[PDB]
Amino acid sequence: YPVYQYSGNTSGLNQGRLLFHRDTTYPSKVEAWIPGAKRSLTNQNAAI
Amino acid sequence: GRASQYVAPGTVSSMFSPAAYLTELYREARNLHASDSVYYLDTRRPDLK
Repeated sequence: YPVYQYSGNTSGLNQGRLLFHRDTTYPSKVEAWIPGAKRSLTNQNAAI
Repeated sequence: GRASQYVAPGTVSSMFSPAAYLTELYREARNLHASDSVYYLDTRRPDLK
């Protein structure tokens, strides 16, 4: 269940963050592929 | 990861299994007699430990 937060707008961030909720309770590297940008954001061993 | 690992009843790995019961009985029963006694649990049954 993703949300993208932009840097600034009263909270400085390095560029911004892709926030997400996950219900998987197993550790895993979460990957968000953006096919039209050919970019992918990740988080290794993302939190429960 | 223990809290992510739940098991069915009937497995030896369950905290409520007879194995858990056995573990607790051993854990406590073994201290009922001195280690140098003929009545010591690990002397009586070395195969238990």
